[PDB]
Amino acid sequence: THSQGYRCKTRYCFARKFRRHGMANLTTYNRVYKLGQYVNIKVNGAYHKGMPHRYYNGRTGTIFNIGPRALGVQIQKRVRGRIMLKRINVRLEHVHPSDCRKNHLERVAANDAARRLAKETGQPVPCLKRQNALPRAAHVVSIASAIDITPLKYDGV
Amino acid sequence: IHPLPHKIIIKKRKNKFIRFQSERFVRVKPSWRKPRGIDSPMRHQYRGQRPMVSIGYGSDKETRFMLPCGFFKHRISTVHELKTLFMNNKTHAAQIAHGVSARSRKQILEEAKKMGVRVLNADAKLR
Amino acid sequence: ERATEKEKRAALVKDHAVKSAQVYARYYIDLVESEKKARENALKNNQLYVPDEPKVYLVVRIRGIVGVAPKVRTILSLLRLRQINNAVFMRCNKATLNALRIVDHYVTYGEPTVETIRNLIYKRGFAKVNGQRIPIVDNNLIDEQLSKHNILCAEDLVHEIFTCGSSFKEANNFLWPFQLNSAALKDKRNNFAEGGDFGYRGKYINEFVARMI
Amino acid sequence: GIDLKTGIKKRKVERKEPKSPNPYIRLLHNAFKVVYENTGEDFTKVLTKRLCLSKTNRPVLSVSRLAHLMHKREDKIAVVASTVTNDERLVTIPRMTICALKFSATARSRIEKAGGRCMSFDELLAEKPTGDNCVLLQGRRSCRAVCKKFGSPGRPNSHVKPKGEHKGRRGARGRHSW
Amino acid sequence: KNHTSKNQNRKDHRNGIKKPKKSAYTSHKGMCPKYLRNLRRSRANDPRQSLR
Amino acid sequence: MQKYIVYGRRLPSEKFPEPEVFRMTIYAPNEIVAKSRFWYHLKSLKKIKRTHGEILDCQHIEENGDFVKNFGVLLRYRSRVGQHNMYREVRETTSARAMDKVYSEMAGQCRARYHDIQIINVKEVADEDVRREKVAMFTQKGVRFPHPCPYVHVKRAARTARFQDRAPHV
RNA sequence: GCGCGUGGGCCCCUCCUGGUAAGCAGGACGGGCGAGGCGGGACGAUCCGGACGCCGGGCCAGGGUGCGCCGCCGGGGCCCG
Repeated sequence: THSQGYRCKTRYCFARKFRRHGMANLTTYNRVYKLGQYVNIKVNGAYHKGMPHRYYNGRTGTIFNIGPRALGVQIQKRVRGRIMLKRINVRLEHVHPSDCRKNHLERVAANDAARRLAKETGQPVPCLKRQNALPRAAHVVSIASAIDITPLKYDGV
Repeated sequence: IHPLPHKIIIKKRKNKFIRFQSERFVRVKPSWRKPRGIDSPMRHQYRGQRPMVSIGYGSDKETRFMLPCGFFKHRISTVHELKTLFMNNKTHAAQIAHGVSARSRKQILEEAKKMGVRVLNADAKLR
Repeated sequence: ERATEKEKRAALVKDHAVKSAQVYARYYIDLVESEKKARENALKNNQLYVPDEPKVYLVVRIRGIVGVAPKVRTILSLLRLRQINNAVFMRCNKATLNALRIVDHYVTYGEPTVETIRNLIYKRGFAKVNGQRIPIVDNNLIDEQLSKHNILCAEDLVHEIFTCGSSFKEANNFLWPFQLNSAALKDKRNNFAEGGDFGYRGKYINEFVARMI
Repeated sequence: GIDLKTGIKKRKVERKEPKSPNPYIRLLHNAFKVVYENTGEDFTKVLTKRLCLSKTNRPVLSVSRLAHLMHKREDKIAVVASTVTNDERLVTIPRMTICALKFSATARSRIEKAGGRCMSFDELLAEKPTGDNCVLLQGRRSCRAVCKKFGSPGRPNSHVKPKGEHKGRRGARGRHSW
Repeated sequence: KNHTSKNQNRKDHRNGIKKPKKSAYTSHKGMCPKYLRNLRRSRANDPRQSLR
Repeated sequence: MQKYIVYGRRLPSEKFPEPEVFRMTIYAPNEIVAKSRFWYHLKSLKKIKRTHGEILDCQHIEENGDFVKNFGVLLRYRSRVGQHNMYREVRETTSARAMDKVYSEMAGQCRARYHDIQIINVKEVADEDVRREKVAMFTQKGVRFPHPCPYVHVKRAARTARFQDRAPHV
């Protein structure tokens, strides 16, 4: 790596998709953003102002500042033995809202909902904790249709 | 002249720790010195090297500093020191200093006999 | 008054134990009978009775602390396996079982029998009270730290560990990781399936740990 | 071999005993520790560690700061683990009961004239060993000139003054002069 | 050796991988001036107000 | 070595309510090897990995050793050059014992380990059909053969009795 | 907060690059030696196990078990190391 310019090794990263070359859909400029929202950063090749760096591509941050045209987002970049909060200003074309905590927001709502539903009917409270798969129960399986399977012979040569 | 019963006295190593290569050279004295060479076989404690001084070899606290008789040792130079230092202990025994002259060592032995204090070097300068 | 409370409490734990030891013994005997009857019913119907999947594994570290990979070391420290020949009980969930497969080369695991659990809890069991290794010689120490979880006596302890019950985490953490004698180990390099010793030994863990206790 | 180098993160150094040659400070630390052992009152847990602190850790508290701190609580006995000092700027000191390791002569006269009682740690142990009706107050630790210069001056976000006189253009007149 | 990255990730993870500290997330550095002036104007009223 | 008939199926899914139950007879030293060899065959034959499947049962079969029976095993083994197929007949009391004989002869002559040999078929061959000359030799009722190794007895006895007055006659 | 040493590294795995190659010259995740005793691979800074207070008893890894040299026999197959 003799040369290290702002856009080096960006042949594939800052290049548009097979049938996605063109002008940003107007939704990018119509999406409301609020401070503390999680936003994924993915560069758009067509737009060359407010472009973040290739490191920032694939990073998720919170919006510290909302500004007339670019939103300031703060990511955590591991520099050697310390993670540093890198505040960057990125134009709308390269900032996309992140589902990120969307699962947690759904869980908080569902856990509260299944608490009230119980207070009314089905009074025993439901388990609102995730269980990581767990072992299978004993069960019973019919072996009436069981088919014998045998190793097949070699035929390649 | 007989001490408290006490327990078995275990000496972890009977022989003294000798400095590495003290045997080859007279200039190197046998007094233990820690090996600090970049490539010292004794620092690396290879197989067959001489044993290294470590706190693990330390004697039991109960039997540390104890003479083979079973009494610890107190160094006496004058009759006042025997009376003050050996104030009714059954744990420690007396030992007159090398400097104390024969004449004084008779009056140090006599007071000791009256006080029933064991003197380890009783037969010293005796003529 | 404290001695009077201690005498009163000791009797309550002894009473709970004289009852639980008998209640739990029926549960273990019934479990063997229930699987046998379910199997008999299934074979008459041309069906097969699958038994229930194991809910607890006995993991024994069989490799040394030299040259351990960073992920391997981290996972082993969370299993509490910090020295060779150490043994711990772990729950069976995707989170534990995926981590255990990463460290398979360093460990041997299997479903433990109730007698294997009893022998480890009684002969080699030591508590973790105040971050100290306190030997479990009486039902009083277990009562003191596990009465909140209803694990008053040793029979409650060998039952919670075996059934992987609600108070399994508390029960397991109360036990300092077991320190065992050196394993026989036919081959430390290969998996028990390839004929070595590492990885899943299944029911054979009971035999493997037997000598080590 | 046992792997004790994973979730274990070394040991910390906390001064468990006062390095003070003064016999008085050692006499109080041992006393306040004895009270703490028998009754684990947290007021005594702090006082025991406030007597083990260094001079730099134990900053001075003036009778002006103490007046402001005890504005709503005149009845409560201020407990300071350092020197109480006078503030000539405050013309009128309110009556206050203060217990300290030392009171400056100018401060001691002022508190007594106000009608307040200057207590001592031995007096506090005799009357309120557990610390009832007493507030453990502290001076500003980072008021020392040494603390102001800690850091790397000449780094963009440092905001600290350089140690020497320097008196030159490069690096000082803004980010560009570097 | 002109260059080595060996051991560098052992040194980094020996006492490192450290969080960027609090008060860095809620810092007003790089926030729009007009928003910051509005915040100060709003704060200086009734319970939030800290002046005499 | 023990003979285990192992049953297994894919996990039940919304796409297929009851996946097909498969049955294989695997000869292995223990149950854990038998369930591993089951999944090795299932992965290739029916595209079922262990994670995607369950083991319904691993039933161990008991086989009578009262009479020696002619047994015939069709297997496939990998040599360094490449894979090959081989039919071996061994006369043994039980089918597991015959599989042990087959595995030891394969290790001895073809230098092939258990893992690189797949057992396509194990059958009990009739006395009439014995393509291998060795099994055909003992099949006939009258088989008087002089002791193959009567040297072993005297050599074994001489280990305990190192020094003997006379050289032993065989 | 104050400081010290260090800033000639080397080796095994893994993908590497240049070169005909090299116990070659350069990269790299991890580990080792450096700065890890000890048993074993005949020998061997790094390989296989195992990482060290001082000892006594027991277990046993890795490697083996004719004799030097501690410790082996049983069975199946092959059979000019």
